[PDB]
Amino acid sequence: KLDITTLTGVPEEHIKTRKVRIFVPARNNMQSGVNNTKKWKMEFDTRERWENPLMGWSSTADPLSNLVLTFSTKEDAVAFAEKNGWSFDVEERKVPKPKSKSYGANFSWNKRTRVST
Amino acid sequence: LQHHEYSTYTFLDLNVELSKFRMPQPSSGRQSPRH
Amino acid sequence: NLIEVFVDGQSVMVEPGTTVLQACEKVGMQIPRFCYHERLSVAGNCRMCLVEIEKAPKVVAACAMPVMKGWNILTNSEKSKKAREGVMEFLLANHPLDCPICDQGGECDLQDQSMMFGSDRSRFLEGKRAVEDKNIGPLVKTIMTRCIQCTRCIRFASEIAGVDDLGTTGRGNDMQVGTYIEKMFMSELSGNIIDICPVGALTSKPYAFTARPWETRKTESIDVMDAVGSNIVVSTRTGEVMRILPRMHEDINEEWISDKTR
Amino acid sequence: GALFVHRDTPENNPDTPFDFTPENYKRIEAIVKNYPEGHKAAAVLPVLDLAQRQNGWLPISAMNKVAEILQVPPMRVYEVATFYTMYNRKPVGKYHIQVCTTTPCMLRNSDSILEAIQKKLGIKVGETTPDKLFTLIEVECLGACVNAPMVQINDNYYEDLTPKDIEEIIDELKAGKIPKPGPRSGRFSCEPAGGLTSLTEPPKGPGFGVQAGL
Amino acid sequence: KKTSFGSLKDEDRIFTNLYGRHDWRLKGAQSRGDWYKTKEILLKGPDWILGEVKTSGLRGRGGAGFPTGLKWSFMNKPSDGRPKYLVVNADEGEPGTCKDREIIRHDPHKLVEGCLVGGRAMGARAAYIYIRGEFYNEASNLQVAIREAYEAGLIGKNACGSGYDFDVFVVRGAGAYICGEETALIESIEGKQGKPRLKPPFPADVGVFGCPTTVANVETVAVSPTICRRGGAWFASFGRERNSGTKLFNISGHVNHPCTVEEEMSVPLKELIEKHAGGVIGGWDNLLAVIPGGSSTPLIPKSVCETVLMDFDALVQAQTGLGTAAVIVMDRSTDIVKAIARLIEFYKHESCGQCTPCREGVDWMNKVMARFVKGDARPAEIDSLWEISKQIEGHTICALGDGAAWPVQGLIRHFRPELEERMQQFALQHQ
Ligand SMILES: Cc1cc2nc3c(=O)[nH]c(=O)nc-3n(C[C@H](O)[C@H](O)[C@H](O)COP(=O)(O)O)c2cc1C
Ligand code: SF4
Ligand code: SF4
Ligand code: SF4
Ligand code: FES
Ligand code: FES
Repeated sequence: KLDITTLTGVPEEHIKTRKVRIFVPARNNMQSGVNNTKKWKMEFDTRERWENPLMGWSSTADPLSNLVLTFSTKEDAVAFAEKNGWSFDVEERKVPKPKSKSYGANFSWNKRTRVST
Repeated sequence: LQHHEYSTYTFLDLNVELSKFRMPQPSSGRQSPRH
Repeated sequence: NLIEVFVDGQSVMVEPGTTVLQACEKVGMQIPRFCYHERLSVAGNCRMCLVEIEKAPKVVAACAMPVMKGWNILTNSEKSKKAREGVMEFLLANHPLDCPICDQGGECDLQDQSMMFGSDRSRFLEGKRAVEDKNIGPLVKTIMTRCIQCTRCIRFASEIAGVDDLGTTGRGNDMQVGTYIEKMFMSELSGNIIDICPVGALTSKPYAFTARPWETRKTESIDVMDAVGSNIVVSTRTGEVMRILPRMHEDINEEWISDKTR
Repeated sequence: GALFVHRDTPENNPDTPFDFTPENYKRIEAIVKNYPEGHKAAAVLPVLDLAQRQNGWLPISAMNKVAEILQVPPMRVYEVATFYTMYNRKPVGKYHIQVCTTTPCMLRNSDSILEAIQKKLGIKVGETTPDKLFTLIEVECLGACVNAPMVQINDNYYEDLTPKDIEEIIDELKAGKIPKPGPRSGRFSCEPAGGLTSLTEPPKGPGFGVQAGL
Repeated sequence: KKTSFGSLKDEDRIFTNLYGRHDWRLKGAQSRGDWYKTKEILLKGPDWILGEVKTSGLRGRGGAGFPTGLKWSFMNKPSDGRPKYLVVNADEGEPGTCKDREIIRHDPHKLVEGCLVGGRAMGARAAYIYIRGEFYNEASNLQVAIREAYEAGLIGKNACGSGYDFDVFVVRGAGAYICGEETALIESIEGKQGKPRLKPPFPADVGVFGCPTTVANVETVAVSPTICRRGGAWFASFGRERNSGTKLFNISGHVNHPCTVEEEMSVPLKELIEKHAGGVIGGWDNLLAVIPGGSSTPLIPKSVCETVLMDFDALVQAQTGLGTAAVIVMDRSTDIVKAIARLIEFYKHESCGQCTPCREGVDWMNKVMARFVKGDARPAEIDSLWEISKQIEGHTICALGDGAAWPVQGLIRHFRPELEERMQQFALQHQ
C-alpha cells in the first residue's frame, strides 16, 4: 500500500490517465542477437505527435513520451508502478522453446527432411 | 588399346546392357522426398 | 536421459543430440553465428560457430556438433577467439564498404559481431570482388555484392516457403546466390528473407533509405490483415509508421509474417 | 571468365528446341534404374552429361528438360550445371582442346604446348576458331600428370606431347582423321621411358602364395 | 625386422598388369591370379576379411591414411533396414597423382573383385565406383570388365556362387576436384553440388542416399583381394611397422624418366627417384624441393630428401605427408614460388565456396602468392600469409582448405629467403 504519488510531483493527469506497459522487449528480428531481451522494460502509452508548422518536426505534449525504465524482474517493475500509482499491464516473458536440430536429418534416407541443396 | 575406339554413348550403352544383371533396387517407401 | 556437459566449467544437463550452441544457450552464452537459424536447417557454412572443446585439438562448429557427455565447452578460450577473428576477417575481406548507404546499417549482425568478436583493422591488401545484382521481385531490393553466402535465404525458401527457386550457382569465391534465370521469387513468406538475411544483401524495397534502426521507436502490436493474429512490431519514427517487423510468438507465428502484413 | 547468371538470348532462350532421342531416353531409363527408387534425383549428373553429348552444349531448355524428366526442381539442375566444369553452358567447338597447366604439367613445359596450339589455331585461350572446330581452354590436373605434357580433346588423352606433336594432332583433326589417344612419344603408359624397372618377369599365375587356410 | 626397405620383386607386386602389357580383360586377370577362390573368401565371413585387413596393417591410399581395417569395421554393425554401400573413390584429382588411372585402365578386374570382397566385409548390397569424368576411356574399360564379371557370374545374384548379392555401378564425375572428398563424393553421387558435408554425422552412420556407406580409394579396394589371398602377414612383412604394404608411387616433374612404379613402403626417396625414375634431371645435385605426396603435402627441401623414407609417419616427421604417394620433383632451374602459386591457383579454381575460410582465404592466398612471384610485396606479407594459412587450416569444414594451407606453410618454412630476395629485387627494379 506504498503510495509515493503525492511526493513524486507528477501532475495528476499523467498519474491517472496513463497506462504503463511492463514487458521484456522482443528481439529485433533483423538480428539474431538476444542480449537486448534479458531485462524487463517499463514503457508509457503513446500519445499524439503533430508536425511543427515552421519546420515539420514532430512535436509532442507528452512529457513521458521517451521515458523507459529497466527492471531486473517483473515483480520489481510491478512494485514500482504500484508505488507510483500508474495503471500497469504486464506482458509475460516470451522465451524461445527448445528445438531439436540434427545435421544428419538433412540427409534422411526415407524422411522428407532431406535437403535438395 | 581397346580404349582407342570408344564412342560418346559407349558408357551409357554398357550401362543399358548391365541393367539386366542388376539386382532389385531398395526403396525408401516414398516416390520422392518432396512427396 | 539428460547427459551432463560443462560450458566453461558450469554443469548443464541437456538431452542427447543437443548441439553445443544449444548448451551454450542453456548456460546463457550466445555463440556468434551467421548461418544458423533455429527455424531453418543446420548448414555449417558461416564457420563463426567454431568453439574449442577442452582436450580436443580441433575446434568444432557449435551449430552442427552434437554434445558428448563430459565435454567442456570453452567459449572464451584463446583458440575460440582466434577462430572467431579469422572467420570475421575472411567474411570482411571481400564485403563492400557499404555500411553508410546499406539499409542494414545499424542493425547488421556482421557489424555487431565484427565489433564484438573480430579484429579492429584489416590486413586485406587486394581488390575486393563484385557481383552483379539479381532481380527477384518488386519487394526485395537486392545487392548481392554484400552477400556472405550464409545460405539462409536458400534454406528458408526450400523449407518454410517451399519454393525451390533460390540456389547457389558457381564454385569457389565466384559462387553466387540467386536464381540462375530471371525468375521472380513469389510467395506469401517472401518478405521474410529480408528479415532472415544477416547482411543488407536482401533488403526491403519500400523501406529502402527511409530510416535507420536507432531512430525508430518500436511498438508491439498484432496484425489485422488475417485472422492468424501474427504478432508484429510497428516501427514508427517521428509519428510516422516506417515498417512492420515480425514479433516472435511460438504458438501463433514463429518468426514470420505474410507479405501483406509486412 | 564464364558468367554464372543466364541472360535469355534468341539462341539460348527457354524455347530453344531440345529433346532427348528415344535411344537416349532408354539410356536415361537405364541410368535411373541404377539409383534406388525415391532418389531419382541422383541421375541429374549422368542425364546432363547425356544431354551435353547429344547436343554438344547445354542450353537452358536442356536443363529444364532434364529437370522435368527427373521430376526435380529446375534450380537444382542449374546448380549442378554451374558447379561442375565439364558441363558446357555455351556452344563450343567440334573439338575441345583442354591443356593441363597445373604444376606437374607445368614443370614439363606445358606452356610450350599451349603456345603451339595458340599459334596453329590462331586463337587465344578461351576462344573458338572461326571455323568452330577448335576451342582452347586450360584445365587443372586431368589425372595424367606423370605423362605430362598432356592435352585432352573431346574424350581422348593425348599425353607426353611436344609442340610438333600437338601441331600434328591438330592437323589430323582438321583433316578429319582421328588420332589415336595415348602417349605420342615412345612410351605406351606410365612405364619408365628407358625400360621396365619393374614387372619384367611374367605373371606368377593363379594360386600363387595363397594363404593355406582359404 | 629388416632395417632398409626399397627393393620389391615382381612376385610380391600386387598390380602385375600395372603397365598394361598383359591382357586387361577377364581372361588376363584370371591368368594373372585375379578372381581366384573368391568364393572361399566370401564364404569365410565378414569378420575374417576384416581381421585379415587389420593384420595387414593397411593404411588408406587416398591420402589421409586412416587404418583401413578399423575404417571398414565401422560398417560391421547390424543393418537397421537401410541398405549398405561401398563407394570406391576414383576421382584422381590430386595434382601429380596418376596411380588410380593405371589401376582402372589396366587392371580393372582387380578393382571389381576388391569391391566384391569389401562389400562382403561391409555387408553392402552394392558398390558405386565414382570415376573422374575426364577419365572416359578408363571408365569404359571398367564398364567392360564389369560386364565380363557379370557374364561370368562373379558379380550379381549369387556372386561367385557364394549366395551373396552384389552389384557394382560406375558413376562418372563432371569435372570437380573437390568431388574427391568422401562426403563431397557422396553428395555428387546423390546428384547435388559436390560440396562436402559436416563430419559429426559420419559416413559410416549416414552416407550415400542416407545409408551406411564407406569411401575407400581405388588402390585400397584393389589390394583387398590380394591381401586376403596372400594373407595379412604377407602385406605386413613389407615396410616399417604401422606403414606396412607396397604403395604405388607416381614420380613426376624434373625427372629423367617420369613413371609410376610399385615399391615397398618406407623406400628411400633417393632410391625411388634414382632407381625407377631415372634420376633427377641434371643429377641429384640439381634436386630442389621434391613434393613428397602430391600438392596437398608440403614440400621438402633437398637436404631432407637425401635421407627421408617414403612412409606415413616418417614423412610426417619430415613436416610433410605421404598423401597420394605422388612424387613431384623440381630441379634447381625452377621458380619454386611460381610452382607453389600455380598449385594455390589450382586450389582456388577447385574450391566449393561453402565454407567461408576456404571461399575467401584461398583466393586471398592466391592473390598474395601472385604478388609474391611478381615480387610486388613487403617482407612482412610472408608472416601475414602464414597467419592466414593457419587461420584456414583446422577451421575449414573440408580438408581442401588445409590442403591449400599446407603448401604455403611449406614454401615459407623452407624457402623464405627466396621470397625475400625476390621482393628486394623487385624494389630495386622499380626504385
Ligand atoms: C579436396 C580433396 C580431394 C580429394 N581427392 C581424392 C581423390 O581424387 N582420390 C581419392 O582417392 N581420394 C581423394 N581424397 C580423399 C578422400 O576424401 C578420402 O579420404 C579417400 O577416398 C579415402 O580413401 P582411403 O580409404 O584409401 O584412405 C580427397 C580429399 C580431399 C579433401
Ligand atoms: S550489410 Fe554489410 S554494408 Fe550493410 S551495414 Fe552490414 S556490414 Fe555494412
Ligand atoms: S543473400 Fe543474404 S540470406 Fe541469402 S545467402 Fe546471401 S547473405 Fe545469406
Ligand atoms: S574447405 Fe573449401 S573445398 Fe572443402 S568443403 Fe569447405 S569450401 Fe568446400
Ligand atoms: S553458422 Fe554455425 S558453423 Fe556456420
Ligand atoms: S597435373 Fe596434369 S593431369 Fe594432373
